[PDB]
Amino acid sequence: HHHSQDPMLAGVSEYELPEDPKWEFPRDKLTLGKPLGEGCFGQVVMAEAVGIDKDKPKEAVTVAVKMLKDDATEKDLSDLVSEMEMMKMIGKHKNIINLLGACTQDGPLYVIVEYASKGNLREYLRARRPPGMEYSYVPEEQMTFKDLVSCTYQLARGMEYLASQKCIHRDLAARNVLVTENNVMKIADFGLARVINNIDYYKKTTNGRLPVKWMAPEALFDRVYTHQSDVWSFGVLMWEIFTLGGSPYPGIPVEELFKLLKEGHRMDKPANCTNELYMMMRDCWHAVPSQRPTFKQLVEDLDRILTLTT
Ligand SMILES: *CCC(=O)N1CC[C@H](n2nc(C#Cc3cc(OC)cc(OC)c3)c3c(N)ncnc32)C1
Repeated sequence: HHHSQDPMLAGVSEYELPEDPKWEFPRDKLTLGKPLGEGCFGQVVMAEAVGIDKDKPKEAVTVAVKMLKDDATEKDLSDLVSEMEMMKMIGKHKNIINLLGACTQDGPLYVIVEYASKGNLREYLRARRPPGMEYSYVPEEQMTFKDLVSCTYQLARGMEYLASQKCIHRDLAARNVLVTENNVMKIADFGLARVINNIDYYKKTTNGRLPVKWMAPEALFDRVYTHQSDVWSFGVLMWEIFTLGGSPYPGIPVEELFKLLKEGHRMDKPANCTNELYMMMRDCWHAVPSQRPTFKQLVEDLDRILTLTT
């Protein structure tokens, strides 16, 4: 209840955006809270939004608010506005992080999206590992095989939707998946139409990730990003899930990786994986993009296995 809720006027604010009343959320009903992790494009913070849910208009809801740093550039603003406008176009699905609203007027740009209490899939899985795997300080919340299949099936449904809405993710991985209070799998950073300079697929990111380990060959060499290149990434995502937060091509330097994939070597079958499920992973990792399965096929396959295990 500080000066984040206090309106900004004409003659102080640095930029003016256009308002869409359908999407606009009033600043005085938004209460900014604890910041959610460092890194990625801009800042994300927890907040309480009163009446953001039209199914409970008098009830305050916990939301995540994406915003710009105080040293952000004209392009950083443009890139955030484009991400917002693309999420409006792509529309809503259960298994993606959804645009709830925006504060575009009377101060800095806030983009309000669904809050996921259980955090990202990697940290969610690692925490819910059984005894016998690397863990550090709930037994009821421990994962079963059915839960790993269910989790995979949900993310396939999500990607089927994004793909049907002409959306190419380009960075599908466990770190860009979030898990809600009711264990719903939601895909994140899917709106990013961002162009990047200063590329380095050898140097590790802030939290030690090498995003090249999720990239399809044609995405690396030719910078060709399609729905089929997303399917390769979904393959590596499947590995992450069935290793319960396993780091792909573990201990393999980036140089060796390119040579390894060229020679036709892929990652080994995880312990918790079935032969049927591993053949799905290996189908995703076909060198030829057109020989990979579509997300429509992955959903139908995973729906079949999920009804069987149950
Ligand atoms: C950006 C820093 C980061 O990666 N975090 C991971 C965990 C934590 N965290 N981030 C989000 C988010 C988000 C988000 C924002 C936008 O802005 C338009 C779009 C989007 O999908 C397209 C996703 C978190 C949420 N929602 N809940 C909990 N932790 C979150 C920081």
